[PDB]
Amino acid sequence: MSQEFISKMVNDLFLKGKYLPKKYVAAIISHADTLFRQEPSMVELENNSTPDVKISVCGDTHGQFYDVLNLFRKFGKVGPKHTYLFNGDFVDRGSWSCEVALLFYCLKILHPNNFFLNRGNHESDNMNKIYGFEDECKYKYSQRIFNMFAQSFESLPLATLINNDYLVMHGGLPSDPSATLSDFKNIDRFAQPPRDGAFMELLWADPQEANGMGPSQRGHAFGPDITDRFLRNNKLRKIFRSHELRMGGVQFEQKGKLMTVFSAPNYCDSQGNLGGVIHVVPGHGILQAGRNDDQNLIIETFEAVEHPDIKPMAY
Amino acid sequence: MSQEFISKMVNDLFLKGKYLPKKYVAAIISHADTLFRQEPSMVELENNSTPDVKISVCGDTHGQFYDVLNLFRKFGKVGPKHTYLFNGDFVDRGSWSCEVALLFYCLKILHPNNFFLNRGNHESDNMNKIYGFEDECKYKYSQRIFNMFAQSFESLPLATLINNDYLVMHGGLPSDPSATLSDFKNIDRFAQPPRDGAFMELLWADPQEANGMGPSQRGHAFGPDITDRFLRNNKLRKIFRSHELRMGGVQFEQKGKLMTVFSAPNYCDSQGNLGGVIHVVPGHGILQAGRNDDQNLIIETFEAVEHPDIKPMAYS
Ligand SMILES: [Fe+3]
Ligand SMILES: [Fe+3]
Ligand SMILES: [Fe+3]
Ligand SMILES: [Fe+3]
Ligand code: NA
Repeated sequence: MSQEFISKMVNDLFLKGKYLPKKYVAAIISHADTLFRQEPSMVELENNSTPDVKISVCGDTHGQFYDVLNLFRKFGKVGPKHTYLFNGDFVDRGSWSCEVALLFYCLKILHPNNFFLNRGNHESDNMNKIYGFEDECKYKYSQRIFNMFAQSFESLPLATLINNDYLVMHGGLPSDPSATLSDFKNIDRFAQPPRDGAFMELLWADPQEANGMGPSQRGHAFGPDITDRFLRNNKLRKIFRSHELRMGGVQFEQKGKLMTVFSAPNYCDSQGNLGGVIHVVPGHGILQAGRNDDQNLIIETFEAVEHPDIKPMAY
Repeated sequence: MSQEFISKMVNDLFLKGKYLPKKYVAAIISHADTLFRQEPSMVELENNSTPDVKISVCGDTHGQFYDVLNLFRKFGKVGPKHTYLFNGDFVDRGSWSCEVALLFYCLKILHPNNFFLNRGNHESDNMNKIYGFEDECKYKYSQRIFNMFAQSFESLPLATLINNDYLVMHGGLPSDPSATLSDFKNIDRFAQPPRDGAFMELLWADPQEANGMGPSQRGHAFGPDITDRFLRNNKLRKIFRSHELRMGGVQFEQKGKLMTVFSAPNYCDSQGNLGGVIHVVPGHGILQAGRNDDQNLIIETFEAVEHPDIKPMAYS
C-alpha cells in the first residue's frame, strides 16, 4: 500500500467508472479489518502533545465519493501532520459507497495512526440490505465481497475520544446517568448492533433541545441535561456526533455541550445542504458567536461538487 | 498472538470441548487471511542456506485435531529451527475441522516464516457444503464465521517449492508439457477452483503408474512420463503431493519421481492407515531401498491416537 496506489485507484480506475480487481478489494477489506480489530471499542486520540497535528472530525458521507475527494482537496490530505476521523454512515444512499469504503480502507492501511473511523448505524447488515450498499456491492463485485465489507463493519470502533475533551460517536449518548467512558471502552462490538442498550444508542440516539429523554422522531432523544451530566461526570468538554443532516454542515447545539457534523453535501442530490468539518487544533481555535465557543476548535464547511450522470442508490 | 495464546486455546478450550469467543475467531481468520494474501501463488522455500532448519511436509489432516496435536508432539513444534507445510485438505470429514483450521491460522500468525499451507480441494465452497466443514462451522460459530473461513481459503497458495528441488501441491500436475513453475506462480488463485485447467489439476489430479494421461478414478491421471518430463523441464528432483490415502502414510511412487504424503491416520475412524511426513534436511537424508532414494529426505510415519466420543462429520 502506497499513496501511489491510492492515486491510481482513485484517478485511473474510480474516476473512469472502473472497478478494482476483486483480488485487491479482498486484500484491502481484509487488511483494514485486521487493523481496526486491534483497536479498542473507543479509540483515544490526542494532539495536545503534538502541537502541529491537526485532527479533523467528519460526519456522514453516505457514498458520495466526489464530495469526499473534494473534502480532501479543500481540507488537506491525511498525513503525519493531519489525522482524520469519519463518524460513520459512509455507505448507503450514495451510489459510490464501494469507492468511499475502499479509499477509507486504503487510508487506514497507509496511515494507520492518522486515520480513524467510528461505526455508524449504516455499517450494519439490516441497513445495507434496505439502503443501497448491498445491491451496489453485489452488482459491482460479488456476494462474497459484500460479506467481506459486512464483516469489516463489525470491527470498526463505536466511539473515539479526543484530547480527553471531546467524545465522538455517530448517533448520541445513552440516558443512563451511570454511563462512563470505560463502559463504552469495554463494549463487545464485533456483532450487529443490538435492539436496546448503549451499543445501539452510540449509533442511533439523537439530541433534542428539551431537557430529559424521550423516543426520537425515528433509539432515543437525549436533552441538554443528559449531555451536561455526562460531560461533567466524565471530565469532558463537548459531544461531537453526526447521524443527522444539518443545512450548515455543522451545528452548535444544546447550549454548546454538543455539535453535529454532517459531511454529505447536497444530500440525496436534493437537500442543497453544506457538509462540515471540525478541526481540533489546541489553542488555535477560531471562535464565533453562536457557532464555536471553544479555543481548540475550527468549524469549516464545504459545498457539493458535480458527479457523473448516476442517480442515488442506482443499484 | 503468542505460544501462550495457542496453548491456552488448545489446552484450556479445545481439549475441554469449548469454543473460542467469536471475536477471536474472526481476528484469527482475518489476520491469517491477510498474511497468505501477501504470498505468491507458489511459495518458494529453502533450507540449503540455513543448514539446521528442518522443513516438514504433511498431507491431509481432514479435521483430525487429536492426531494433528500428536503429529506436533512426535515431530516437534513449529519454530525458527523447524518450518512446516500442510498440503491441503485440513477441513472436512473430521469433526474438529474448526480446531485444526484455527491452530494452523494461529501458527501462521505466530511463525509467518516457519509455517505454510497449500490449498487443497476441500478448502473450497462446493466441498465444505457437502463434506462437513460448513455444518460444523455454522453449528459451532455462525454463517458469518463460515464465510470468513471460506474467504480465507481463496488466499491460500496453490503450491510450494522447496530448495528448487521439490514441488508440492495437494493433487497433481497438469498434462500440459508447456507447464512451468512461473505458470503456477502467476495463477489468479483468489476464487473458487475452475472446472478445467492447471488451477484445478494442482488441487484435483492423481498420478498413475501407467504412462500417459487419462481420466482419474474420481480431474485427470498423470503417468510417470508426464512427471519426468515436467521435472527435467523445470530442473526439479521430485513431486510431493497428497490428496490420496496411503496405508503407509507416505508412498514412494512413479519410480521415485513422486511421493504421496497423507497425514490423517486411521482415516474416517476406519482405514487403520498411518499418517506420514517428509523432512527435507539437506544432506542428512536417510535412504531406504524402496522408500527414499534421496539424501535430502527423511520419511517418517505416525499412528492414530484416541479422540472424544464423537463420530466423523458429527454436524453434517
Ligand atoms: Fe446518516
Ligand atoms: Fe446515521
Ligand atoms: Fe483429502
Ligand atoms: Fe484432496
Ligand atoms: Na485481515
